[PDB]
Amino acid sequence: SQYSFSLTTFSPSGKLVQIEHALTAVGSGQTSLGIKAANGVVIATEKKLPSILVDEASVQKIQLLTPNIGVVYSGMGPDSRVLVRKSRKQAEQYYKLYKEPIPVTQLVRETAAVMQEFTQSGGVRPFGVSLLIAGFDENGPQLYQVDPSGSYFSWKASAMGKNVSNAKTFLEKRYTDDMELDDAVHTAILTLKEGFEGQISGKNIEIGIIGTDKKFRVLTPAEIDDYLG
Amino acid sequence: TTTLAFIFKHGVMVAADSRASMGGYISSQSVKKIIEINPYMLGTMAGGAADCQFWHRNLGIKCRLHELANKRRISVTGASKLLANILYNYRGMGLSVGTMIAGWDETGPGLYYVDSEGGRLKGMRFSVGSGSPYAYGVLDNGYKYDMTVEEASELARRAIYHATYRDGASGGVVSVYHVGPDGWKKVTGDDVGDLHFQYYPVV
Amino acid sequence: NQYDTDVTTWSPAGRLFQVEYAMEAVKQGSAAIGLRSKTHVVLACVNKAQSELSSHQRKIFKVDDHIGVAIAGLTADGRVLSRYMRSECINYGFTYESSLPVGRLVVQLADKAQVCTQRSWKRPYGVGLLVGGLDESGAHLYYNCPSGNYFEYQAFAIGSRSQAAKTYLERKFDTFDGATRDELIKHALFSIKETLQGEKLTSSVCTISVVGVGEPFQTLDQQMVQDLINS
Amino acid sequence: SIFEYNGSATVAMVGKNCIAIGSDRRLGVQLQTIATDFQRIFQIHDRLFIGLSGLGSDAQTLYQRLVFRHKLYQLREERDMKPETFANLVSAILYEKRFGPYFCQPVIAGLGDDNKPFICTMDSIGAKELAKDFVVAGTASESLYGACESMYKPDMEPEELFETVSQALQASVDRDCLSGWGGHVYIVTPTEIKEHILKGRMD
Amino acid sequence: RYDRAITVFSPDGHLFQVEYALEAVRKGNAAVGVRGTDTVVLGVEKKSAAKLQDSRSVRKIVNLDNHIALACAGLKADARVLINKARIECQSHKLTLEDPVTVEYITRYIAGLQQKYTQSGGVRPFGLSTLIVGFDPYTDVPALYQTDPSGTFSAWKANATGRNSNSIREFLEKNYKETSGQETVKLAIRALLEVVESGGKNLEVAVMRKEGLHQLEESEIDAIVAEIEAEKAAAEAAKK
Amino acid sequence: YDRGVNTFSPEGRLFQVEYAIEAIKLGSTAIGIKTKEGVVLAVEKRITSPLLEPSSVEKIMEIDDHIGCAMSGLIADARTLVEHARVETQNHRFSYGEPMTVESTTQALCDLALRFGEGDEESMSRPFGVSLLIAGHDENGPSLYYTDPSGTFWQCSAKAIGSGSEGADSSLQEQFRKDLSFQEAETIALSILKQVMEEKLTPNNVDIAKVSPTYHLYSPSEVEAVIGRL
Amino acid sequence: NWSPYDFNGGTCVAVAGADYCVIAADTRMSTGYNILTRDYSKICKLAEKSVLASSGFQADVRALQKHLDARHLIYQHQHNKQMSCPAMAQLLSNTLYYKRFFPYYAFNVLGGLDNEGKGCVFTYDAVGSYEKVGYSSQGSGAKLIMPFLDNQLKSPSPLLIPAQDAVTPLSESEAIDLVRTAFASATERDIYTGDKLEILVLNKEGLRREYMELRLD
Amino acid sequence: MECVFGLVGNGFAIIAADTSAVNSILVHKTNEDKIMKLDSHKLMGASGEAGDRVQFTEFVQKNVSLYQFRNGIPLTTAAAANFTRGELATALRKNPYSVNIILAGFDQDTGPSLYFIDYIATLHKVDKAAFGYGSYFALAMMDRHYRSDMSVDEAIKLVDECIAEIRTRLVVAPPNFVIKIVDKDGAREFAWRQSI
Amino acid sequence: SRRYDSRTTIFSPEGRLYQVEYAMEAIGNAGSAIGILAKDGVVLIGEKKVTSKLLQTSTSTEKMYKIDDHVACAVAGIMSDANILINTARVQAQRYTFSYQEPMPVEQLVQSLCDTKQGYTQFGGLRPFGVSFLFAGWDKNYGFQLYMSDPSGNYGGWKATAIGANNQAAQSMLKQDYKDDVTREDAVKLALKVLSKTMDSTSLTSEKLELAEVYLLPSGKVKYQVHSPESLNRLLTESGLTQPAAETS
Repeated sequence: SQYSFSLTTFSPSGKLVQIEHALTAVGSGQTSLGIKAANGVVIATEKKLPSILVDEASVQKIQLLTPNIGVVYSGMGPDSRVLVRKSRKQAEQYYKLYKEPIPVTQLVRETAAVMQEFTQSGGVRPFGVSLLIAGFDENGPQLYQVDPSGSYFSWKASAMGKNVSNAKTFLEKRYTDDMELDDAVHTAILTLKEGFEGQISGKNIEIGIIGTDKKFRVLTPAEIDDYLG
Repeated sequence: TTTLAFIFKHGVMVAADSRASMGGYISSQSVKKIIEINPYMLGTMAGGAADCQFWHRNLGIKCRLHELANKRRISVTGASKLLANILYNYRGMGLSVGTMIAGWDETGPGLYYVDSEGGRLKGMRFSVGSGSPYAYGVLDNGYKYDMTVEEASELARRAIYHATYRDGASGGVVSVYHVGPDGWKKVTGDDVGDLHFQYYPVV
Repeated sequence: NQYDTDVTTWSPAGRLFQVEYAMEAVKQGSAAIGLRSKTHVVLACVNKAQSELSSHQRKIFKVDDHIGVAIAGLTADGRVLSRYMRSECINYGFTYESSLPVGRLVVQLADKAQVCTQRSWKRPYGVGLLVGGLDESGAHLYYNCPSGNYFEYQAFAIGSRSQAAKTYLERKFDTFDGATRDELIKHALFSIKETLQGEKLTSSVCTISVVGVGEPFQTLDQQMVQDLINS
Repeated sequence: SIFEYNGSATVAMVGKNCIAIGSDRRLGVQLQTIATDFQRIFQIHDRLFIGLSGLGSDAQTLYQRLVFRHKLYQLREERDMKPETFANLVSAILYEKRFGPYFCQPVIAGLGDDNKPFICTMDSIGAKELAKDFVVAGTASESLYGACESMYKPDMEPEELFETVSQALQASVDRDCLSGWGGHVYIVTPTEIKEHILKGRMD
Repeated sequence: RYDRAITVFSPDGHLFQVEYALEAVRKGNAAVGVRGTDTVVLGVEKKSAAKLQDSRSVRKIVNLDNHIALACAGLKADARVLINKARIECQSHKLTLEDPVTVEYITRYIAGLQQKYTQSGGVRPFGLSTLIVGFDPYTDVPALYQTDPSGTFSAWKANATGRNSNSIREFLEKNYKETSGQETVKLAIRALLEVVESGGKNLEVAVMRKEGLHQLEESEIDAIVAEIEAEKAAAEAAKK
Repeated sequence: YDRGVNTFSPEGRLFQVEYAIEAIKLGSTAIGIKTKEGVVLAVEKRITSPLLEPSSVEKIMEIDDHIGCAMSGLIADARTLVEHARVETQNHRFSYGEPMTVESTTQALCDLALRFGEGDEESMSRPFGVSLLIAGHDENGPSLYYTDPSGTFWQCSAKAIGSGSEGADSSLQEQFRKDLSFQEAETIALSILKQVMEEKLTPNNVDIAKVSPTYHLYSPSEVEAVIGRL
Repeated sequence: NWSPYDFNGGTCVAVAGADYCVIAADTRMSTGYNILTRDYSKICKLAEKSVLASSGFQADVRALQKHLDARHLIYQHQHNKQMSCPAMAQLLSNTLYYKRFFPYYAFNVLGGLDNEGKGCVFTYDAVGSYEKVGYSSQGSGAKLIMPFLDNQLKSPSPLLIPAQDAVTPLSESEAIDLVRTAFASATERDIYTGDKLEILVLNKEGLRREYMELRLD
Repeated sequence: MECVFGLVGNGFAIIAADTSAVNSILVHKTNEDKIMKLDSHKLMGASGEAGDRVQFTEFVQKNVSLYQFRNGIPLTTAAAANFTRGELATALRKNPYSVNIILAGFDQDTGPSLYFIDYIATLHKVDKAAFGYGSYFALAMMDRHYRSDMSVDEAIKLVDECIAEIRTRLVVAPPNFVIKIVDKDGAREFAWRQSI
Repeated sequence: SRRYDSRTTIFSPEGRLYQVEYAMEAIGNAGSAIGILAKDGVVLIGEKKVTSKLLQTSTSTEKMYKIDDHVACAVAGIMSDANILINTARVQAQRYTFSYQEPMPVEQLVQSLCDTKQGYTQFGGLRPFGVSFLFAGWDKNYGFQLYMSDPSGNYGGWKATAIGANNQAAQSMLKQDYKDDVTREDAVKLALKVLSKTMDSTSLTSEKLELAEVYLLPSGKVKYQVHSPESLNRLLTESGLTQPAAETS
């Protein structure tokens, strides 16, 4: 079991090609986006299923890692589960050692290092996923993005997946500071509606929001419909 | 067992009895307790006989490999230090080894005392074994740096004889080596049962 | 042909080419003969020195009192396999205080050889052993190709120019089963002569080792085989 | 035993919005007084101090190891570690050696959050003793418990707290033969840190 | 672990990776060593002085031991690893044997280390060719050696490595004589000047006395360079 | 192509072993001749430049008190083999207190030759591009062996390895007489080495060694004497 | 709870001649105070000209005998010749010492003919130390045998520098009778010695085997 | 069994130690020098099992020398002491060395210093130190006469007095002591106190 | 499996390793950063490559990291690998301060990191770290120091050097303008000038920049500090005013 030969080498131009293929692979994933209100954060994604026979309630794309933090993925579904599991494990290690919730930034950094591992280690491909980690903690609301290259950033608002550019420009023109959490929720729902072929419904999209100092909660269809109504 | 060694003007002498005893039994009176490592270097046996034999065989092999590699016979300092390190690696296992590494270097005669504890000393007089204190008693009394080899060999024989006479565990044949400017040689070996009546005539 | 660089790659015809290259390695060895009766095995080998001044390379070997080996192929691998077989015979003697049967040693040897033809980083052995020893059934002769297979013959030959000896034996193998020591020795000598390209046979070209139900393994001396050839 | 190989006395006690941590000042093989200026209290950051009673060597090792972890936390998180979190960290790194324990009895004291005191001492394997009136550790354990139980008050200004911890430590160390030779008391307030060295019995 | 035969035989019996290591050596800074009767000089092409480099904290001619010094040519990144292991061995020999390492011993150790790399699986050969120097203890007779990426080593009266190694080597072959004192430094400086004609601001030179190494000062190198620059013109004018 | 190190060629020959055998063709010519008195060895040093110190270029190395060794091919890879042989011979002395026979040392060196490979089963990744002569004396009398990167060896009465192999071996067969007195044996080896060597035979350009009872590398003064006799 | 050793008694003797070597050992085997068997041979023929006779813990004696036999077979295969006696003695010393920290409970006495054909007897500890001596005996009865052998076969020490010559060497018929007498006297007075006496007489003609009846009780 | 002790003057740090190497009752040697030189400006007196003393002292000297050549700047005394303490403390729980160490040194920007390092690996920068049975007498006498500004004459007088008392009052009184001084010039041997 | 191996650690016929050269190219494509070794301090300034307006910018830094109380670094290249390298470097510094109980001299920290990089450069068949560092710090040994690290695992001390995009233009202007005795303010001004003159856009924006300086507080305490956006605004205005204050003639 040698399996010790980086399959992601440096192309003659200095570019790490396989990571670029991973970025395209997320580029063909369903859209997702996130905004940070001045007093909270919001993340949402489109959850359109190939058939009615698929029970939409049996899986959620927005998942919370710690009661402060939740994540959304774009690209390959199976990889996001790997990353969510590992991030939960690291959060619980931090809590074991220090009896405090892990700060959003630290969780993001550790997940990013996990991402990076697969871009240097031999015998594996980088994760075909990018993550939007929304959290609210002692030093304010935060929205972080993570990409298969393992680099992470802090965004005021962002999107990724199918229909990145249109959602991105929409947010850029429509975003503003001092935006309330509910304004952010409406804005996110509108941005999804922009490119969402078909008609939105509580069973088509997924929303998660963190209030002030409160817990990350994933809106149920019964109330997302109230928001969009 | 009682072995000694001392440097003087014309080289370093080495002397040693030949008794090997377990409990109260004399398993033999003919053990060679001066171990030829090198035409220029002699070790000495004291403490466990198996341990000393084995680790001096290892020392000889290490010295031979060093000579082949570097095309130069290992200096007494290096041999002593190798043995000290090797025995130190076995620090707690309970080895018993005390061995003077007497020899001649390019830089002059050398004599070192090594222990199973990894302790190494360099000196111009030593003696090891049960009859160590008697050997010192006679040796310090007679020793002089200027004495000729013909009487250094007599001092080394008298000291070991006295140790054998007074010590139950020592006796047999006093075997005296001389490690001269070039290399060593067995200058004399005598039977203690005859030495005693040589020194104390029957009259 | 691209199904050829690694052992673990089957060819679409159902063939394994690296293994066949190993099995070809044997054909460059010298003629290792072997012929069996119900009590005796005789391993004869043709010795070819690499020059007038330089001497030949030994090819017959003792594995224990009741087993011998005649290797063909590269010697660097014959040495490892002979050492392994000696080690196994010694271990069996140590545990059970009895001689290891030929057949079981041979099958362990074939397992050892096959193991190398299945892993990416390893390569076949490239030495074809012609084991001849003793069992409770009597004498036995085997042949182990680098492919990991093994066979049992009343007689056989391998190595370069081994077809002539093989074709003599195929004429006379019907007689070996009931043949005495001397007649097997004579058949080994003649089967070697069939290998020599018009040279008169002499003790200086081949060595004959015989094992028997009552005799331990032995390599016949230079002079006795010469005297026998003078008949 | 091994805890009183060196001998120490450390106390912590809670004032209004100030915290005070005290300690002895002497190193000893057992009863030899090698140095009357030993440090058992270490500042890790403003508003957080750790006292490490018990074996001196274990104390130094834990202090240096804790500095490593704390600095790396400051670089990674950019916030000085909060007291309770530091106590949890120390408990974890003490319990990791559950079967090889450090022979230290740490005392942890420091202001934080909305200027709120924190004190706790731990078993040698990290069992924390989060207390609110006072904490005591070292060889003078019982004497410190008595002195502090008889001398404490609920809410105490910085000057009253200083005088009380000082008197408790000194009266409690005078009744101990493995401790004394001065004292080293800190009064930590959300605006000021006063580090006092006390005049003690040098006997 | 990663096992791959990086170094392997070419169909004509050559070790291509070792030869490419040698080429990597060719691209390194020139170095020169000139064993004299009483001193052993070393020199290198660039003293890190391109008008902005802050070269206070690193010298090219490096001590493996107060007994011994080393000049390296080729990749600078590998030089650090090789020098660290050589220093470690210099100390571990004193521990195992009281005697300090003789120059040939440490040279041989470095050479065997390089060979191990050219043959060990899954590792790249060192792209280095070191010059080693020292005074064997109790001998006070200087010693000069070198190793090459192949792992083979040998002593020399004088030698050079790096770019233009050949030209310096011819200069030494025609200009070497049994020097002493300043004369050895003069020869080393001339030998380097052959290729680095921009003398002074580029050379870095050290001299090994029986009592250790010490590296010449800018003023001293400049003095020698001026001396040669005057005397060579004088000799050329006299001859022509 | 990326053929494996252990790949068999279609005619049954390991490729890397063949490529290694090619590497001895580039090495210095080294020649030895057995005789009743003892064994002689010789090898061109190939001193490229006058600066190089001739004495520091050693191509005949002692393996033990009675086993010389003439190295050719990659002299870097030969050192390792001789060091292995030294430790093996000493181990045998340690484990029996008697010298290891010459044929067994040869077989000890050769047993290391084919260990190469990949996959963490062996650290070596490539064959030893070295073919050695082993000249020794033991209970069987004088003996001379030689090896090649194929991990094989065989006793010989006179052999010459390295670049001049073919010419030296032809001249040896034409002249190795089996009655040679050691005096004649060494002049024959030196005369052969003379013609093969491009440079003139000088005391420094050649390295001669006599095994006889005990190994002895001829000093420059001793070499001049036999160069004159030639 | 349990003791990994047992003392099975018996005693071995070896007498080195000028051109031969006589090795003897009784066939009794016992534990505690009850006899296990009366035909347990101490002697093992390790090589064509070596013979190991050992006393002590029987399982360890057999383990050592089989280990040395295997190691000799390996040596034969490698070096294509039969191990000389002194080489076997050195090998036995090293093997005993390798288990320094869990020793064989065997007390060994090698005998045999050296390369030139002179009988040589090596006598061992349980930890490996050994000597080349003209005779020896080890086991339970050894201390009863030594005084008589010493009195009957004494020669100037080999370590004397003005070498003091050598005692008239003893022929074989005399070494045999001496070993007979030694075991007679050892059985009379030792509870662990008795039954038969296997006197392997190595020569230049190859080793024989002789038996004598010791007392049973 | 060994005795060692130190003393910090105004610009020097003396270290003295007995020079008797023994086995059980025999003074195989009385010239055994135990105060090592780590650097041109360091002394390291050690007391403990002779094999462990030598092996640990040599290991520490190896590491000091390795640091010196690799960086070009020698370890400062405090860093050398802390490194010693770290190595000793790590070995403490795995394969303990039984050596007690007193480390002296001089650094141009800090002046003389003397460190106390116990075999338990407790490190302290002491004004005066002592190990072994002679420790009681050495410490009491130093306390009685010690000052913080002693001229090397006064420090050596004090060390001579301590040696005389240690000989007079101990039963294992060793006869020979060596005195080594560290100052701006460097670690050095001051004098040998032959008694016999 | 062999055919899928790129053989990262291997010599090309030219005698140079390809993957490390590709790594230097990757650095060349990354945002620019430069260092100025002043008399009274050391200044690092860096260009935030990604400059979308939705970026938060409230995070203190994206390219410069603190490695210890006395050493900081400015990163160019793949920040994903740079995170790992800075984590290792902080770990190595703390490992020295634990073993020896004192700050780890800068040169040693640089060398340890470079020895980490060379390992990937030489054995194991993994791609090298595509990063390059500028190190700023202070020692008792040598005072203020500035070092530059290649992804080859090679490093050197520089009075003033630059890495990343448009490296060589800034290098040249530093050659032309840097002088000894450059003080705190002069170093800051020179860095801003050379960068903006190397920038595609003049009148730079504080949101697209980072400035950090490791100076020595009056009480001998190495104080690293990264300028807040308003301090960047003040310096940017002063520099955009002083540039015409010199170019007027």
